Amino acid sequence: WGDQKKAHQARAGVSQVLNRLTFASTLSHLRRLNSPIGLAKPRQ
Amino acid sequence: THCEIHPSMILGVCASIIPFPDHNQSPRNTYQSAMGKQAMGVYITNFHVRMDTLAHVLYYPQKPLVTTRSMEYLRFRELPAGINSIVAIASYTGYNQEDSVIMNRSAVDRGFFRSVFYRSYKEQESKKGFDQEEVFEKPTRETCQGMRHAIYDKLDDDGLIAPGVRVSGDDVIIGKTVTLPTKRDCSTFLRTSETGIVDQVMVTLNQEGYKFCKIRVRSVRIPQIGDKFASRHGQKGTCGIQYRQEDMPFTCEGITPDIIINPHAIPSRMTIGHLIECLQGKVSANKGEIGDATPFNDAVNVQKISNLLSDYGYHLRGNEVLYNGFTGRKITSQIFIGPTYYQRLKHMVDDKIHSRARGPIQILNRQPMEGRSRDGGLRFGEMERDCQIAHGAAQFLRERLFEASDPYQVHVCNLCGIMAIANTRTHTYECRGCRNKTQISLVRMPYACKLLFQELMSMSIAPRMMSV
Amino acid sequence: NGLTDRDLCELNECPLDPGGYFIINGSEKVLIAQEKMATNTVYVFAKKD
Amino acid sequence: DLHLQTGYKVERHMCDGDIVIFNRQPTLHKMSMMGHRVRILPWSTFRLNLSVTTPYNADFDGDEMNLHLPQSLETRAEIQELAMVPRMIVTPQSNRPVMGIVQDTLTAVRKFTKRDVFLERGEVMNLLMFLSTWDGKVPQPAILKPRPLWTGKQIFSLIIPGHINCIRTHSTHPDDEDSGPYKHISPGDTKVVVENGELIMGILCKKSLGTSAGSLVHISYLEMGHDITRLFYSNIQTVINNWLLIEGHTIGIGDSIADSKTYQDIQNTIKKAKQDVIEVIEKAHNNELEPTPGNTLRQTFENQVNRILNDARDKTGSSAQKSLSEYNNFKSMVVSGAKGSKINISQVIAVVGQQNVEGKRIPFGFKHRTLPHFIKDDYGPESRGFVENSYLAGLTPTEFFFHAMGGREGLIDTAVKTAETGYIQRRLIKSMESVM
Amino acid sequence: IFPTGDSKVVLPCNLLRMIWNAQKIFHINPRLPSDLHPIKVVEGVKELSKKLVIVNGDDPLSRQAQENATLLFNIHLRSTLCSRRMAEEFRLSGEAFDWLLGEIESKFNQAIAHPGEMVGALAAQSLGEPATQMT
Amino acid sequence: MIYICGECHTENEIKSRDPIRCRECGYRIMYKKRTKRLVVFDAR
Amino acid sequence: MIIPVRCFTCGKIVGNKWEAYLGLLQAEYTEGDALDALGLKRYCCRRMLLAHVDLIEKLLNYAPLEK
Amino acid sequence: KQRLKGKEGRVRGNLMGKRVDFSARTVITPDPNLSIDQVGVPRSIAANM
Amino acid sequence: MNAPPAFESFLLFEGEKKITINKDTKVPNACLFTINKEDHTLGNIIKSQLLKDPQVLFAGYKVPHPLEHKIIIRVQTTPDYSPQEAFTNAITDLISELSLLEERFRVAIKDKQE
Amino acid sequence: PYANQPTVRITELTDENVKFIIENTDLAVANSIRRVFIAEVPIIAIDWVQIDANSSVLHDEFIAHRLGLIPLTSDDIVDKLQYSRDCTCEEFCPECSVEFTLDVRCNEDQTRHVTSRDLISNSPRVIPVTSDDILIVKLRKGQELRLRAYAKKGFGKEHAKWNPTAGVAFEYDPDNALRHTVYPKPEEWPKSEYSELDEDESQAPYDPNGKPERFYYNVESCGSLRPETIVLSALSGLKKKLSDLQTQLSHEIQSDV
Amino acid sequence: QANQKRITTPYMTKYERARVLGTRALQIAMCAPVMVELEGETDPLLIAMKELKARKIPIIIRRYLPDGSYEDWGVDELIISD
RNA sequence: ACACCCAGCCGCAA
Ligand SMILES: [Zn+2]
Ligand SMILES: [Zn+2]
Ligand SMILES: [Zn+2]
Ligand SMILES: [Zn+2]
Repeated sequence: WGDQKKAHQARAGVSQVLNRLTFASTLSHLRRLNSPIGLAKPRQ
Repeated sequence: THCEIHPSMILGVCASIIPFPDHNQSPRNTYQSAMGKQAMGVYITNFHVRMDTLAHVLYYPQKPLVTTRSMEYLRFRELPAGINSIVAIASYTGYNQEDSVIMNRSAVDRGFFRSVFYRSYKEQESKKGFDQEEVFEKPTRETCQGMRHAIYDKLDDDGLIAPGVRVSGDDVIIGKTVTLPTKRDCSTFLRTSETGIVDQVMVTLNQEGYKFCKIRVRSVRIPQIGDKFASRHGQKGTCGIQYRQEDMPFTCEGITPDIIINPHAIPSRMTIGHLIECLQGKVSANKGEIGDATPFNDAVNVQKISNLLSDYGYHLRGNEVLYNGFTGRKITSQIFIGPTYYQRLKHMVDDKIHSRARGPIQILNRQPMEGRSRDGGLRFGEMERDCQIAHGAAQFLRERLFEASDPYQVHVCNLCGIMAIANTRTHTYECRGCRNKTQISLVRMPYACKLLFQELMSMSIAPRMMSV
Repeated sequence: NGLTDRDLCELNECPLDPGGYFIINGSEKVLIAQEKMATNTVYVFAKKD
Repeated sequence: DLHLQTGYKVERHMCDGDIVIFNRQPTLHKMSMMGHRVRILPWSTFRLNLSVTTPYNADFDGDEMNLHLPQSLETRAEIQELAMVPRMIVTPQSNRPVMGIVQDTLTAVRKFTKRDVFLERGEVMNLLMFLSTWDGKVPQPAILKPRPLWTGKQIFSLIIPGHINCIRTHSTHPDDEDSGPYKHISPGDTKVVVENGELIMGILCKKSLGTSAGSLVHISYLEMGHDITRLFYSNIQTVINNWLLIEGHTIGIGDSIADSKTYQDIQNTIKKAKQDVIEVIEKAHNNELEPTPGNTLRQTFENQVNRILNDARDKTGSSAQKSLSEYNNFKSMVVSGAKGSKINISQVIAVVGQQNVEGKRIPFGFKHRTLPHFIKDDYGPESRGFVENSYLAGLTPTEFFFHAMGGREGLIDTAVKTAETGYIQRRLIKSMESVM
Repeated sequence: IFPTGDSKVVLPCNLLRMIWNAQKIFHINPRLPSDLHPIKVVEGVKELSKKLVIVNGDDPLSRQAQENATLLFNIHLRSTLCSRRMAEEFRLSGEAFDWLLGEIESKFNQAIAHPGEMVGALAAQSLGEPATQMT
Repeated sequence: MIYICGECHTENEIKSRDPIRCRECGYRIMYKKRTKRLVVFDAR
Repeated sequence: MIIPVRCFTCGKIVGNKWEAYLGLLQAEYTEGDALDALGLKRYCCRRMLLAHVDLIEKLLNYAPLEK
Repeated sequence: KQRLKGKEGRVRGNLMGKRVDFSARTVITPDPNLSIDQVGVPRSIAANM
Repeated sequence: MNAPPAFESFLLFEGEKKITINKDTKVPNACLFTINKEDHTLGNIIKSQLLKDPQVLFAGYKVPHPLEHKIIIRVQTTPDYSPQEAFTNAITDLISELSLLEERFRVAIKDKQE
Repeated sequence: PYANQPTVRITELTDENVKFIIENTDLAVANSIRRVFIAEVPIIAIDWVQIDANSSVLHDEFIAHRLGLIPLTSDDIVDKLQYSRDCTCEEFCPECSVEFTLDVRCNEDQTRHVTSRDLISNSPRVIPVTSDDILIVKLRKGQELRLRAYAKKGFGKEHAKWNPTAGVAFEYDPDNALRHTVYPKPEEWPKSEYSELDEDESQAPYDPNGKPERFYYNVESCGSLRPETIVLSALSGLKKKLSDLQTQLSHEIQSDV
Repeated sequence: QANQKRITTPYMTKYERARVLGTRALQIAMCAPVMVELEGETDPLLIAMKELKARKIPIIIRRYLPDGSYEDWGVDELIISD
């Protein structure tokens, strides 16, 4: 996510390949959140 | 100031399809919500029009008898992911242990959890050179160099496979040959352990205007005894053995179970909701209506379900007398019987099997390559070699890292420790830097260590072989 | 947008498909929402070390 | 060109009887990779023995495991003399056999070993077929007239090889039996004694056949040898499974339902606990709760509430355990020691119990309230994470969400601490790799 | 050496089990008096303990080291194999005692540490396997 | 060599390696017909 | 997808009852009476007819790829 | 320095722990009727190895 | 891909016999039948019919493995009566058993049909 | 020492269900007769199918499986046709198998239901059960299905499509008398269909000298075989298997001596 | 060293047992003479184990003391742990 | 006598 030459500072993990194993899996992958974390406090 | 619209909207898309999740344990709900995405079945209705890699579809999807009010709003009824299965919770033979299951080979022969595995490949005429071009054509035995021993007669004159034919492992499936700067066979090959059937193939033009094609190979997967299965409650299991109908137990009315799950899957990973599912499934299949199993309902508990089942002519706790399939004698305990929803998981026994014997070898490491797709070999890690250090088997641990992985012979001087050149035919062993032609010693030592010490010598470091 | 069940089935597109995914080079891509700290809001924090 | 002169090497296929070695990541200890013998079976999976699943810390739910085939007369012999699972029943970790009967055969030995079980001639008749070390002589039955009946203890005496002497105690051993009379009679049939290779009394359990120090299999290894112990394990796993094929084991709803009097007692105990915690929080509201010395006032209030709710959960678990029948399979699975615990029985039947996050109770994410449904400034049982209901009765959504938090932290801790334990592993073993 | 009354302690070969084996192999009767003279037990223990070698030598330094290493098994052996305990509760016979001495010698010689065994990696793997069970 | 088109379904042979088209619709997606050669399928 | 011909557990004929099941459902009958009228005394075939969803009407809304 | 580095590198990820020929990996399945030392092997693995 | 074809559960290829006789050495007057390519269907019959015989001490059956379609039957009799002829009698009365049952079922069908 | 004297009584002989009672018989004999019902009764079923043209959305494997599990009547000629493996005929012949021809084409707006009635055989004595009909595949306009199918002879051990029963029910000792099952709460269990107790009593009293007998069968055919000839075929197959065992044992004991 | 002044545990441990049983069996595999009479078995492991029981193994074991001085032991004076 | 280059990323298995 960002410029091509600046991939070091570009955040990764955006725009994953859509899962199509299950209709439930598809509806799960459409409605998904993610955290920018690479300590267990934010995981709780 | 506000009221909840309904208490069961807490769950997400995956967690909604679990009925009675309050009766389960939260780690098991988490596991099944993670595994609900792996449950195959029909996924998108135009699956034959579409084609993409790693697509699964199942013969007979069934909406669950035990259902909640929210999977109907996720359109799970239209596109289910499993079959309601008559399940005996029993320790029948011993093949159910460690959460495993016994399935009915008679049912499996009737289409129970049988599925179709669609796979697709694609190739392009990516023209790079002026005359270095690849053209879809049938390769001739002598005009091109990249030969294997596969059957090349299955293709037509266009250079593509005919639909509907049978292809086995290591077969040519698209024939493309690139011309030399006469030609070189740069054709793609079907990957090992497939034995599939081609179904539908198309030709078209890509974004950059040249020819481009896709195929689609389908293979039915009769469930072997390795396939991964789970319920809607976190009931991870693999198929232990497939008995026939005459070998498994049977009720007084003739009901034989489809899947037998071990009774010790219940007490440790507390999945009482699976038992409630089974009871409500029995009463729903006996009654006719579809069971209401919303997560939070004070009008539905175990007592009313038990009374409804007892009204219909069964044991009020869901048990049922079974007879031994082999002996014919009555089982002393009374097995808990009833339909419930299981799912078939993506993880196949045929896709996970792998064997290696001195096959393809990595260009850099001179070692086995990285996994089954490349026909590589298994890793033997640090903690593995430490296991032999604990055992004290030094020569097994030597054979596992030197003789079988990458044996190699080097020539090194005896005055210095620097690796020396050696001509094999003319036998002129001579070490540069010492003018030594009489003391070079053969050393058997791995190629990984040779490349290691050559990377050190690229860093102006001198690892010297003091063999004396 | 706006097509009914019959027009979607005639067009070889699934009516049951919710959509919401891009198509880049024939591969279906979906944007997963990424959380970030809320803007224009004053916070207080206490670093331990 | 297929003539075979002496000195050649022929790479045959892997026939039966060959020696290979299995591995499962992570290899924590030296039990986790070790040798086996090759037996050729149909289908496309590795098929390994059931009690061997305790050394390789595994489960048959999707575990895939590695294979290594030696190719040397040096290597096959040294694996046959070092890495064989018959020779290495016991581990030097804690001088107890991690080779142990587990999951199904143990809880079937428990039901086959009791006094009340009696086999007709047609039952002992088939159970004697599945042996391998049987001498070929049918033992004299314990009952002759009117009809010949064999008890299971003579069968397990036929299982026990040589002359093993062992005295263990069953899990539900009454502590008052040793001091008083009937010390060697044991009306509950506890006090397992094995005399001259003959099982005399007692019901076997985890404390006798499982992975315990001084167990029956441990003495069998330390006296008879290593091959005889392997035959002992194989004979147990054959005959006990094929007796279970007749008698049958299960679990269901009827193993979770308690009596109506039991339910009334559990509800009365829960109501009394809630009234007591309301009383102590009312004492804390009007400032009469004297602080514990060395403790914060909030700390001693939380300690008193936790003590009261833990006493309540202990009492309701004791009542649920006393309400269990003899035919209840939930009780049998935990007295056998095969799987589960009595706390799991209490959580299934009576009360799930107090639920905690990082030691303390459910925190205050909102403005000093756990959930918007509960009133502000509440330190009561329901509002802070206690689950008055059970798994069988169903959970209200608030306590369901608190249990979701408990399961979530139970996933997070075991998902993040493997980084630490794997680094401690590598650090400890790289420094110690050369000590001999 | 031992405070706090921790009587549980690990020793190579379980003495009471071999005494019970010697009882139930030779079919001795605890009711009847036995034929086993006390000094047969005394010099049997004394002549046995000179053949349990750990630090093998003749000079007093190695003798002291062997006594130090063998001391716990010797101090348990003399307590279990006492004359009064044998005469009262064990009631073994002469050939039973001889078989007991020979077979405890065999068990102790089997239980000695094998040279060439890597103790460090085994120790790290043993001490580090409970690292995955404080969860 | 025979081919079948996208929608109007005319069996338009090519045999010339020209760009794909038809005289009825001209939709540039082509499929090939199942061949006259014989294949057997087990019912197991 | 499509109704199976046989029940998975026993093997009673199922494929000749889907049209009859829809016909009895259209004539104001409940699921239990419709299943009883089809002679499905055992619940293994009752769950086969009850819990099966048909997808062929969804699949026959598409234009065929040949003619 | 990155080539000589640790995990997924030369000395830890290529040499001291390495890949080997003559090995197999497969999902595992219960079997009571085999002995402790015995183990089941599929025919394809025994044929290829 | 390692699925065995279904016909080897009861077919016999070229190389093995239907019946093999092994004489047990642990106890006198014993036999080890190794009936190949049947299942518990035959073995339960053999065990029950041989337990019906009074002068047979030991006669039981087991399967070594559910994959290998093989049963083994171990018969021990009194020291005046061979286990092989005991097996022969236990089959030749079984033939009369099944034929009598077939005839009675036939006459029951004939009587029920008017 | 010898065989006993079984008796049979028939309570219901309708067109698709047969209930009979077998008395004075050991448990293993009745269990084996039950096993032979669903595993080793010969029947004619489709095993060899050849697809000529299949434009249906149901692909080749769906149609092959559905056609494989269509029952076929074999009331009289199941004994006449030999097994294909034992036929001296190569591949297939009309004496060793039955040939099926299926040809159907939809050219109408409404959905064409391709059922089992459209299957056409050569021998009139082999036909799917239509004399409701079994659905196979539904076709839209312009979609064809042309195939040829061959029907072999086999029993239930090979595949479940050769299982002739619908479902067999096997009951012995209806009200509990031998304590073969131990009921923890005997009052909570419903009485069996063949029970002989009143409402007050829960179980029969203990019988120490008893032996399992008076077996109740509720065998049910799938419409392929008649539900009364399936028992005769099962008994004949068991008798022929034990006669083969007689021949093999006699050959072995003359070979050893 | 000489016959006297020879100290090491005389119990031939499992590691050199495995090493000898491997090396000598590979010597059968490379067609060496067999020191014991054999009765109808062909596996080199079985005959090597049988002659290890017979204690007629024609190799000696050179044991490395940690000081540096070697120490030679044969097979026939070492006694089997089994 | 086999043919497929590698980095990166992501999902996922126990
Ligand atoms: Zn040099
Ligand atoms: Zn067109
Ligand atoms: Zn059914
Ligand atoms: Zn023929």
